Amino acid sequence: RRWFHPNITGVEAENLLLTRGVDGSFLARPSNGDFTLSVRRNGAVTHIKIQNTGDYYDLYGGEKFATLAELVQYYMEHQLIELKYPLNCADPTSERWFHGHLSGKEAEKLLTEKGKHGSFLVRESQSHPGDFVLSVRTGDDGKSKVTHVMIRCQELKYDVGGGERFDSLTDLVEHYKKNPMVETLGTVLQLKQPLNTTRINAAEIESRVRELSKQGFWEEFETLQQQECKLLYSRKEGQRQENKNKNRYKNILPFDHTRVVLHSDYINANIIMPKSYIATQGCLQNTVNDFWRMVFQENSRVIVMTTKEVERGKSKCVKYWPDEYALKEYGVMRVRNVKESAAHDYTLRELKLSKVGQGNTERTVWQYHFRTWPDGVPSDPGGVLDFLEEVHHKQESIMDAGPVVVHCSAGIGRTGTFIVIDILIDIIREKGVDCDIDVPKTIQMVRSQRSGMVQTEAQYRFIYMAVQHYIET
Ligand SMILES: C[C@@H]1OCC2(CCN(c3nn4ccc(-c5cccc(Cl)c5Cl)c4c(=O)n3C)CC2)[C@H]1N
Repeated sequence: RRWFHPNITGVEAENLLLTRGVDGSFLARPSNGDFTLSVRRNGAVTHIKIQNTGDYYDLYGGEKFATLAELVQYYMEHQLIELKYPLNCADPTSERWFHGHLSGKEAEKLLTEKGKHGSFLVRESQSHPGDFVLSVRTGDDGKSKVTHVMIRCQELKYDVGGGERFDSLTDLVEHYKKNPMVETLGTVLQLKQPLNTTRINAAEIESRVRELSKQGFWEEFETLQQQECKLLYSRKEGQRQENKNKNRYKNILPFDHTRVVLHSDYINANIIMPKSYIATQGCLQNTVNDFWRMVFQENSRVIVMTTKEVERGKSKCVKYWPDEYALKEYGVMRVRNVKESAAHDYTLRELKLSKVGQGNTERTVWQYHFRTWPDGVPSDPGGVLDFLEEVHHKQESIMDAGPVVVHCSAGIGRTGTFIVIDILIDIIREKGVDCDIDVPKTIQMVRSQRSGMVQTEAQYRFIYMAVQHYIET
């Protein structure tokens, strides 16, 4: 994902494409959640705007995508003008192993307290300015050790004192991950995993929120984004001709290996397993019956709607339930709206779902429709937390209840935010504040089951704020 330049300006982008790029070279850069796709063509540099308010990436005049990597992969194969040569960035800021300003004793303390065999980091050198240090832990009292390797910078190239000279710290790390250094007496300096400094004890959430607010939220979030290229899983079923009109957006698709299979078998939906979840899109008129088939088949008893039916005049979640006290059939599924109850932040609809001709199949489905999410993110997490707390208790009170359905819009943004908050709060509810939480890792685990779960930095920070607020109360 080297084609994304985090700290690049617009003038710097045009200069990079014109001096170190050729026609068809491209890069992406932040703006502000506005983004810019700068492409070189016919000796010129055209700029294309990409907007993400929290639901999806919207390319001006293009299509809508779940991740910039999926956007770039799409146009490097299909419709825009020409994306041929990604211009790679040498900035290590977004790497999981780069820590820039970091003391050598603090780095030894980190690797000792939180590291394992093969855990490593790269930092700016304590003494010799402009150089870097690669600190790596190895071993299984005295059974393990921390080894430091000086990384010199000479003529914009990097080396470990001998051998190849690398154009960037990343090339050096990748090289020495595949060909690890061997010490004199046999010790192999294997670079297995970056040091996990994002996993924190739950009681220390407020301290970390203070550090990240000094921002640090941005640096951690774009480090999470840099790894999305590892989540380009297969999405073939949602591209077949018969399933194109079942997707709200043609290029926001469910991963084949986690999608819900209807027993046609397609719906834009994925099972999220950390209580499990079904993350899906807002209904279309032609998928309402498939939605209810899914709810019935998976034995789901709770539904979370993340958006209003309409926001800013645009349909975000098509109505798929009957009016209060009414009864309606959706294909072979029959649904009665038994009762609606109005809270401040949401509406609760008690629905009874059954298959036609089989009254024995009847079950109650509790529909929780959140309605006070702004047209960015909420400034107070209390409403969302109280909402999820009630949702969790309803789910826990129903024996053998299936996965919780969370949906609306494209089903990746607010949907991923609610689900990740619910996963994290679930750990603290059962195990108290004396437990480990890891917000980036939890999101990456969920993004490997549906594309682009959690869309924006504002949602990423809101997840932290929600977890902090829950732990305080
Ligand atoms: C400003 C410095 O540069 C960035 C910086 C590097 C260290 N760091 C960090 N950020 N981060 C974001 C997501 C993930 C992640 C975790 C588990 C699995 C996967 Cl797949 C991922 Cl992507 C990680 C991660 O592991 N670390 C260690 C904090 C931010 C700063 N020191």
